Amino acid sequence: SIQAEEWYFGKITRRESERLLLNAENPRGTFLVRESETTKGAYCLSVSDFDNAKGLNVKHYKIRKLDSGGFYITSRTQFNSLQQLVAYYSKHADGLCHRLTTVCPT
Ligand SMILES: CC(=O)N[C@@H](Cc1ccc(C(F)(F)P(=O)(O)O)cc1)C(=O)N[C@H]1CCCCN(Cc2ccc(-c3ccccc3)cc2)C1=O
Repeated sequence: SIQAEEWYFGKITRRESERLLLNAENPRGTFLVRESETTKGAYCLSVSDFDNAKGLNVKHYKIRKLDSGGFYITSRTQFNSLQQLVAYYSKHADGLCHRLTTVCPT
């Protein structure tokens, strides 16, 4: 159950996810997963980042879910569950701004 996951924030807005992530104490990779505001059945992985060019900022990655079962950001790399997707991206940065580190504070 994804709703049992502490990083699953469910139905919160894009602006709200940014308010939470734009916290000075958040190191790179702080994250949360929420429902998409516009695509039914899609989710969004919101991630905090930091660099000297942009400073603290947030990136949003759409996560697709196939009725055939897979969850993925890129169709080339799919997972059997949202939980497995989160675990993979906590170890590999791949095309993300940073690997996922810890759940966002509220
Ligand atoms: C308005 C906005 O923020 N759009 C996002 C895409 C986006 C659009 C819709 C939503 C949503 F539906 F959930 P919402 O409720 O907010 O409407 C979330 C994310 C975006 O453009 N992000 C960038 C985020 C930074 C990377 C560049 N890129 C393309 C890309 C390139 C590579 C990969 C990738 C990731 C991991 C592994 C391999 C490749 C993913 C996206 C993106 O999509």
